[PDB]
Amino acid sequence: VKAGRTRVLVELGHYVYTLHYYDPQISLDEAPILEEWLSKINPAGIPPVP
Amino acid sequence: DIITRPTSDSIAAVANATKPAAVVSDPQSM
Amino acid sequence: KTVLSRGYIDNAQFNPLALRSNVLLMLLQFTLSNLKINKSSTFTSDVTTI
Repeated sequence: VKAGRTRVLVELGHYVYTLHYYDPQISLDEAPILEEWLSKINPAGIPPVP
Repeated sequence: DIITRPTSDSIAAVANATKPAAVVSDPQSM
Repeated sequence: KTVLSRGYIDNAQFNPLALRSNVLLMLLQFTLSNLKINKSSTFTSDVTTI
C-alpha cells in the first residue's frame, strides 16, 4: 500500500476518529502515524482512527 | 469522573487469552 | 506386564504367549479409569471478534 501498487477498503460501521492539524508549508510522510495506529489493533479492540 | 465497572471475570479471562502480538519480527518484507 | 511376566521374562521383553490376557487387563484398567461424571462448568460468551 505504501508503494503505489495497492488500494485497501476497510469496512467499518462506525468508529471513534481523531485528527491532527499540520502546517501546509512542511513536507512530511504520514506513514508513521498509520503504523502506530496499526501497532495497537488486536482482536479485542482498536484505537481511534487518525 | 465517569461511570465504569469491571467486566465479569470469565469474560476478561477468555478475552485476554486470544491477543496475538501486533508487531512481530519477520525477516521478509519484499 | 500385568501377569505372567513378573519373574519370567526380561525387563526389556514382553511375553508373546500371554498377550491376550495382558491386553485384556490393560483395557480393563483403561475402562475403570474413565468411570466419572462429566460435570458442567461456567459457560460464557466472548466479546472477541473471533
